[PDB]
Amino acid sequence: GAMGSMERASLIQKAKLAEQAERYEDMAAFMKGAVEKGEELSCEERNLLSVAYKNVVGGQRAAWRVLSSIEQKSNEKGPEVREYREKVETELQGVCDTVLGLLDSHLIKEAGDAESRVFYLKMKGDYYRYLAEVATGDDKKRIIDSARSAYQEAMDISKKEMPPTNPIRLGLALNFSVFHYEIANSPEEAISLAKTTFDEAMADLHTLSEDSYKDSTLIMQLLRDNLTLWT
Amino acid sequence: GAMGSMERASLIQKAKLAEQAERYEDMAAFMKGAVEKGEELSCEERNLLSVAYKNVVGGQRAAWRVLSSIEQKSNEKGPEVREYREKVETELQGVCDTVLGLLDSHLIKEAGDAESRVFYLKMKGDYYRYLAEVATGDDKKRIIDSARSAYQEAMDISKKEMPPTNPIRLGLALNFSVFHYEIANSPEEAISLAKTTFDEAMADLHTLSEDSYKDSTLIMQLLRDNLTLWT
Amino acid sequence: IRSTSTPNVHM
Amino acid sequence: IRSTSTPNVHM
Ligand SMILES: *CC(=O)N1CC2(C1)CN(S(=O)(=O)c1ccc(I)cc1)CCO2
Ligand SMILES: *CC(=O)N1CC2(C1)CN(S(=O)(=O)c1ccc(I)cc1)CCO2
Ligand SMILES: [Cl-]
Ligand SMILES: [Cl-]
Ligand SMILES: [Mg+2]
Ligand SMILES: [Mg+2]
Ligand SMILES: [Mg+2]
Ligand SMILES: [Mg+2]
Ligand SMILES: [Mg+2]
Ligand SMILES: [Mg+2]
Repeated sequence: GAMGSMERASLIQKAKLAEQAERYEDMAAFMKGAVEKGEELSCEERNLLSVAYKNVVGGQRAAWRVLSSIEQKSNEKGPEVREYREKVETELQGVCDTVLGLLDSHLIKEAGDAESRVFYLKMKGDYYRYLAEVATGDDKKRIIDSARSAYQEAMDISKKEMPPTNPIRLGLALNFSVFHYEIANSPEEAISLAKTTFDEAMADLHTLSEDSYKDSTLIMQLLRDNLTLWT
Repeated sequence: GAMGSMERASLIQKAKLAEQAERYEDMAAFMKGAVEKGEELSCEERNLLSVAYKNVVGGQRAAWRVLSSIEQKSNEKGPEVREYREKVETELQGVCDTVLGLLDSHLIKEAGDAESRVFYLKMKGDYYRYLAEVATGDDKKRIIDSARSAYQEAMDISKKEMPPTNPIRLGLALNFSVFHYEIANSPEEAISLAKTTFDEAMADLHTLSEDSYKDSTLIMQLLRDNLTLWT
Repeated sequence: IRSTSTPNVHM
Repeated sequence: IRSTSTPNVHM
């Protein structure tokens, strides 16, 4: 690929510069380059990979939602809205395919620490979930199963190997709860998971880590906000 | 080009959808497609062209400034910062070359109304100015002359054919004043132009148009803010 | 309207 | 620090 001639350490360095410059497409390309070196990522490098791709797919999801809403209101006038929505949909699917490729080809392993294993499986669930937001038909049920399966395996590892305040565990549980509510039409499963996750964190609040408590406390509030929303 | 098979009206339509979706690279590509049809642009279409390209080059200028500052502070540690700054610089120059190409190949004409002629020449000045922000050496003085020349021709037409509150006239004068201060190291020329422009607008305030007065009043405040800054 | 997911917060 | 230029305001 285009990053094949660049040293791993220079790709990490440029990913951090791209983050500073808010060039998230470049940042994703640099981190895809680093992953393709075939060494493991540290916690700090997983953060760079996560931020870069989430920003890229974020803008695509927001674009797609704007276009989809114009299209549905227009289905209440030419092929232009459908054509342009399809164009943005195709690029979004391209980016989710790239991420799922990296996870399956390089990052997801039987070995590694719990943090890495849970993080990658959470990431697999999220990018299957993003495909599911725009999917229809035979492709779709395949996508929703793949997301649930990745999330459940992640949940199994997290409850066994991590404290209940761990920010990867909390973020995974937040995101599985969103899968249940927004994708799987299972509001009951969502509310149950979110409430269990909040209550168990608060019960074992003493388990907060000195280096991550601000992240844990933020996710705990987002589970509370979703519970208020789902009432 | 990639938009060659699409009808002009569909390209305009998709440019407006892209604006709504904040997809400004797509919006620029759609408007480049529309310009390449070889018909004149209306006021509304010039706005779409202007917004799309200014957003694209805007993000590139902000990126370049972040990277350039890290590089200069580092010149007080590897080639990575210089290499990545050069990469963003090359893309920025690419986009300014595309815009200057469209202006020279399609939009800038001896004929047309004053608004169109002034707008395109103002746009030529701006994109030469953006090249000048990142230029050095024999390429640079060529660039600074091309910017001043385009601005002056625009200024000549505007003072002869437009009222002094006209928002294209005011925006051109604001941008020429910035050329003088930021590019041409001529703070005197800048302050003189800005003050003359503000004072003449206020003197002939009765010339505000019902459809554009909010734009005129905004530019008048920005000339006042620059005067306060340049004291 | 939409449920909130884990944010893109730098760790 | 930097002089303000014409903004990208939709007309
Ligand atoms: C140590 C490690 O492997 N990390 C991955 C992470 C730290 C956390 N994730 S996340 O998606 O689990 C997440 C949790 C809390 C918050 I606030 C944001 C994101 C991504 C970033 O790096
Ligand atoms: C009618 C016409 O040709 N127009 C071009 C414009 C309206 C105005 N420009 S601009 O760069 O002159 C400008 C002036 C005031 C403001 I507030 C913003 C931009 C660009 C958009 O369309
Ligand atoms: Cl399209
Ligand atoms: Cl580079
Ligand atoms: Mg190496
Ligand atoms: Mg489709
Ligand atoms: Mg209930
Ligand atoms: Mg046609
Ligand atoms: Mg150079
Ligand atoms: Mg003075």
